[PDB]
Amino acid sequence: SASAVYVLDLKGKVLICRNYRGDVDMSEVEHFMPILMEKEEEGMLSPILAHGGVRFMWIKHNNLYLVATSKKNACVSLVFSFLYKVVQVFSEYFKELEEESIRDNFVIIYELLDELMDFGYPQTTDSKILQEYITQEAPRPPATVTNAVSWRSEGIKYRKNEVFLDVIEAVNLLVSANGNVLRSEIVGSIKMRVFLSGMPELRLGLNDKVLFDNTGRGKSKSVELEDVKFHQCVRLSRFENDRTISFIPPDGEFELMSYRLNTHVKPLIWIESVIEKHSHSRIEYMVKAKSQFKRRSTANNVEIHIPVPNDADSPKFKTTVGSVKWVPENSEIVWSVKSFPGGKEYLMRAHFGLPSVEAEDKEGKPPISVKFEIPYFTTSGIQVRYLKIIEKSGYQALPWVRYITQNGDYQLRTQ
Amino acid sequence: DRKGGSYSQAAGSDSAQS
Amino acid sequence: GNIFANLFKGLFGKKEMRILMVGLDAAGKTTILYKLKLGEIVTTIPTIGFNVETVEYKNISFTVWDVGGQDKIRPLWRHYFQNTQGLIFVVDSNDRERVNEAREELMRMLAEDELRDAVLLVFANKQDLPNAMNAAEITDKLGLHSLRHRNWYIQATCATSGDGLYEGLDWLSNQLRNQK
Amino acid sequence: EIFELKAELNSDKKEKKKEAVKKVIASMTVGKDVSALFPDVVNCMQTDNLELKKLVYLYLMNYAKSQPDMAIMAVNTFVKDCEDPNPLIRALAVRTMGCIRVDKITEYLCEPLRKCLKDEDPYVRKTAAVCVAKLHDINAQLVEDQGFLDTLKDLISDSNPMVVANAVAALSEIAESH
Ligand SMILES: Nc1nc2c(ncn2[C@@H]2O[C@H](COP(=O)(O)OP(=O)(O)OP(=O)(O)O)[C@@H](O)[C@H]2O)c(=O)[nH]1
Ligand SMILES: [Mg+2]
Repeated sequence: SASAVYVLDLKGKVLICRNYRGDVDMSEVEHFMPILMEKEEEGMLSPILAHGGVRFMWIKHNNLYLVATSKKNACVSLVFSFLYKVVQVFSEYFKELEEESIRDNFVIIYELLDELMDFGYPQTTDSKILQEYITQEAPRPPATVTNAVSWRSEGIKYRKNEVFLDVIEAVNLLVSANGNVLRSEIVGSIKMRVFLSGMPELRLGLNDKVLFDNTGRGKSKSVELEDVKFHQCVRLSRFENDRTISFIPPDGEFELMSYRLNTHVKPLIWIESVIEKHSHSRIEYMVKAKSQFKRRSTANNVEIHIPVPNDADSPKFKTTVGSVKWVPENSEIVWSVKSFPGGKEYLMRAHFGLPSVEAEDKEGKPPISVKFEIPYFTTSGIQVRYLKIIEKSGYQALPWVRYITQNGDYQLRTQ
Repeated sequence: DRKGGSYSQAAGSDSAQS
Repeated sequence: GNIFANLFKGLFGKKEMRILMVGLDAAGKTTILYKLKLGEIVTTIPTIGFNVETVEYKNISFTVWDVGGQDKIRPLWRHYFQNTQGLIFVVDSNDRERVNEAREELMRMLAEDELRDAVLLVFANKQDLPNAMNAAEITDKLGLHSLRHRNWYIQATCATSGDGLYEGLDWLSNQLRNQK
Repeated sequence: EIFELKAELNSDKKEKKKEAVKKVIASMTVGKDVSALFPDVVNCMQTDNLELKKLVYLYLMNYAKSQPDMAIMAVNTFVKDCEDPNPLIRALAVRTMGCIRVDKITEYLCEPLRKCLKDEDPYVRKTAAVCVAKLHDINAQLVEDQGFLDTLKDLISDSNPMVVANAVAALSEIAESH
């Protein structure tokens, strides 16, 4: 139940404001900046502020803070979801989210803001559907918004019927400084870019552990997805009844399902790093990277960030394979490797200087984060089985999909 | 070609389960 | 400079002109404006705001701005005085108790120093009941002969039939343009 | 500046009226007190172009509490636009009518809301569901006098599940203040 959705800037100027209820004075935004400054300088800054009886719940964008005032006990989660939908719409309409578009796209921004939410209740958020009634370059609204299917416009015709899938893996690892891994979760993400003719009803089928157990095939390699979050197109009743994944894909690239399950297997990359930090004299970086992944897979663009001293200078890198660059902006040793064959082992021996005078305040120990991205490798073992493309007109679809394995929260706690 | 693994064709349904 | 393009446009007509339509409420002004625009007897509620339309006839774009006669809308006629070339007064001969009020309103609106080039245009509306007067009794009662520097002309128009609107339009066109 | 903008907006060319509307919208966005020209933009409101009517409606909504007295010259326009065959224009008019925080304007807006309540267009029904709640927030007794609760209740018993969800949200908002 937001009161006024506004767009701020990095200096406190309200780039654009659009009140939906009028229950909050338009001059209350002037106190948001001083309140945020007071909160950030005392450690009490929060995305949801409070100006007397008025709360300012907002998120931080690339260059603007999407603040939305409210007064009653509105659903803060609803406000956050509306802000996220607005950010996604802005990203879909404008390729960049900066001040260069707020002062230049006011003609369409006001229309989008007016159409998106009325009286504090958003009603339309489909960027592909919204692109048919509000344009920056108007006919009656499409029947898709009034119709039940509000994510697939009817009458779409293409010369071919190509659906490209993207099974992107997310390897998140939380390795403590003692050498054990605490949080090792794998978050699957099936992102497809559908290009079909008509309103096809895709019937996705994978090698799910629950599906295999129900069929009676609970003995082969089946992914044990603890959490499966389907898109709005996926029918919840069909999935709940017998694990039937039936949904009409939209036109373009979108996130169909987002799997999330834990993993009890050894890490793909083992990072044995040591720190021979002499007191104000020098330091050594005995970093060893052991690839526990399969030797048949190659991790393209391996980037193991090694946080070196913030005041380190005159650095030297004695490594084995891969370029080693020290970035003073990020204050870390960027162990960049282009191609790392599975089972490979690269050894590096860093050595940098240190000022004689000690620092005034502590600097902390940022965790070492690898940036491995191994294509054509599914760690969870989930394999797509079938995709029932059904159309009333009748056509022969050509489904396609690729598996990409990358690093998620692949951090390693330092000593 | 494409970085992250070559795209592969998918089936239509579980042909082995009718 | 050369104005040959203006002469070429005038070879087929260039002047459009404008017009105003004010008067007391329930005076048949909306029905007349609709007949001039469309040509049908449309039923409309009293004009809370105003109506703006155009009339295409005799190569002149007769833009008409219908104005209601509400008490709260009576002082709102000053907004149309900016960039105004014409003025049409619709009389209501079927309301004797409102004739004095209509005359007072016309005199108050006729006492403005900005509307000097706007000629008078009195239209006798509601020409369907036997109680309606002629085209001389209304002029004598309103004292239209005492309007110095005002080109007024009385025309009887029947809302139900539509006769007399053409004569008033022709008179307005002859008053606006002074050519062949 | 202001005189030139008023002269441009009081012209007969649409190519200048659209630019004047855009400049007026940008000046208010830039933080300019443009409420002084509220009666001047009112004349250039009933236009066939849809890109200009939205800007006028937004200016009127943002310039409604500041000049409630000058706002009385827009009820007829809303009434005339609440019957256009295009659903987008009717929905915009319905949305702008409830956004005007004027006590002397919401009284006459009941007839268009009642007409649009049973509209076949789902977008119009969805807009009217939010408009009924917006009107009830301003005048609670006016909504009860107009008898909108009975109409709101039957909206849940209708098709167009988006309209049903909008009606449910409006009923929840009304009952929360009840
Ligand atoms: N019987 C009959 N009634 C007429 C005739 N002409 C006008 N009227 C009456 O005059 C009234 C005025 O109708 P409109 O023209 O729509 O409204 P208006 O004259 O602009 O008056 P306001 O809207 O209040 O400013 C109508 O309700 C009719 O009842 C006519 O030719 N015959
Ligand atoms: Mg009228």
